Amino acid sequence: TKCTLKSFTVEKGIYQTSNFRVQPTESIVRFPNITNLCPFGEVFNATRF
Amino acid sequence: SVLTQPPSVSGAPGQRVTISCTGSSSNIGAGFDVHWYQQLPGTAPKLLIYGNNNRPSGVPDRFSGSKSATSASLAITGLQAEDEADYYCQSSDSSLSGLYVFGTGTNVIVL
Ligand SMILES: *[C@@H]1O[C@H](CO)[C@@H](O[C@@H]2O[C@H](CO)[C@@H](O)[C@H](O)[C@H]2NC(C)=O)[C@H](O)[C@H]1NC(C)=O
Repeated sequence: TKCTLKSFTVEKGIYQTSNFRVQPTESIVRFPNITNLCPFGEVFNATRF
Repeated sequence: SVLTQPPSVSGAPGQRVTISCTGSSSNIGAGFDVHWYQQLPGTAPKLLIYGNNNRPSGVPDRFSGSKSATSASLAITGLQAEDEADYYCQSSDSSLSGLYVFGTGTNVIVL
């Protein structure tokens, strides 16, 4: 409260100083279950374009 | 992805002999030329035909060849006694893996 009011003396009353927020606990990553490799070398090689 | 080639052929002096080199759609397909090479017994080898239609210098005119889609062939008109050597057909491939692929090899016998 002292920081919010920028003073060393706080008058009688009710003040708003900050916001409470719950922090996340863990990360969940989900992707499709595929294994085939993309044929980038099929096009990036090639004798003649 | 080696090219197929019959093991050997025989012939008689004075008449035409023919050899063939067969492959697949990946190697000879998509318009890829086939070249030919020699192998003299115990001697540095030499070229026969490049581009399948042209011909270099120093080679007798009795050699010819042409390709039919999937296969290719060459003909010798009037084989002689010095034709005892090994012949190779070489082509390319679609990918950079097969820039230079050779056949197994074929040999001729006179008489
Ligand atoms: C094109 O061909 C080259 C090889 O000439 C490929 O490079 C190789 O790629 C593989 C897979 O990533 C590596 O394991 C090799 O070490 C690479 N070799 C070289 C020469 O770097 C290249 O990946 C092909 N095309 C692409 C997809 O870039």
